[PDB]
Amino acid sequence: AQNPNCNIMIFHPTKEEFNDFDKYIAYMESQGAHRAGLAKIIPPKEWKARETYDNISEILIATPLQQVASGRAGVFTQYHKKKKAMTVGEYRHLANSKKYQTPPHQNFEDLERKYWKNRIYNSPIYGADISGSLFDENTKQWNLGHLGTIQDLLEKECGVVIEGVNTPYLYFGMWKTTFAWHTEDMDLYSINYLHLGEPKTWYVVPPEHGQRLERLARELFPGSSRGCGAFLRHKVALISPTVLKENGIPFNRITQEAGEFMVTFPYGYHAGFNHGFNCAEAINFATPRWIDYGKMASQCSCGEARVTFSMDAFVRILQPERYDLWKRG
Ligand SMILES: [NH3+]NC(=O)[C@H](NC(=O)CCCCc1ccccc1)c1nn[nH]n1
Ligand SMILES: [Cl-]
Ligand code: NI
Ligand SMILES: [Zn+2]
Repeated sequence: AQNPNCNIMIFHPTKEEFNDFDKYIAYMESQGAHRAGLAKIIPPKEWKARETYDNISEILIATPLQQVASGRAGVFTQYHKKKKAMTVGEYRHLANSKKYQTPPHQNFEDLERKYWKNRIYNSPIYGADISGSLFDENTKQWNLGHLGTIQDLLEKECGVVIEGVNTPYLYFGMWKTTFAWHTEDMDLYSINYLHLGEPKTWYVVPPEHGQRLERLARELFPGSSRGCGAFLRHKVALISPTVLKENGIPFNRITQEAGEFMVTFPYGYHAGFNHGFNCAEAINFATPRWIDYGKMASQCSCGEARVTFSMDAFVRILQPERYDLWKRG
């Protein structure tokens, strides 16, 4: 069996290997990459997403989110407080201001220590799930605005057309901005390109051990757990690597830098934080291997779910028994 220890694997495709997205995802899985839940892909030197990032300051962040934490340093939740709209130029200035700028640090490890020591005592501002793309039209390889849609994948695999579209999202980050433990909607894959700026550190649990994380989360957030059988779908809960290790949860970590892709795999729980001002782009996608995960994916019905885009048709076709009551929610 490939990658039995579920290590995060890093791939360096040639320009020839970078032409067929589906084929390369399949290749990575043939080497066991999905067992980790997360893989890094470094594009060939000949490739670029766009020519320059000099003209992005006028993008609007319509609803910046101030991430206020409650709890303890290693076990906390965050609430996303809506702020006034601002441009990316204004956001970048704010991220670099004395209140929000990255502190001095020796290396990624030192910054990671500072993050988990001090995160809860600050409330950074985050731009999330902004429909849009920064890939040049003329970028033909791994352009997250030109992948095959999930609706087309479901039709190809299962035979029925469904409504819906599948478009990419932009994310604007600063130091300590945080993404809570989650899998993707309907346990889809995701792919994330870091366009510009400072790194993003990721934590991931192997899909085969995902239920171990869920059990710990129920123990650590018992009120939330009584309110919803799938409360990690709310995307507000954080657990530190130290607490995961204390509780024997298998996980791995890796830092993504500008110009690098990360792929998350079906039912791979992940969480992480940004090191400083950056801009990323991401989209969910599917493969034939996703179908059985979509059939089994947990759903939140309590009204608290954070869902990036409409999964109704996926639930309707893949989970007909659930459809009705999931829809009541
Ligand atoms: N799949 N997505 C990810 O892995 C990361 N983004 C998120 O999870 C979005 C977190 C927003 C959650 C939220 C917002 C408002 C109210 C409640 C919860 C990401 N961040 N940067 N790149 N990816
Ligand atoms: Cl700090
Ligand atoms: Ni994600
Ligand atoms: Zn819920």
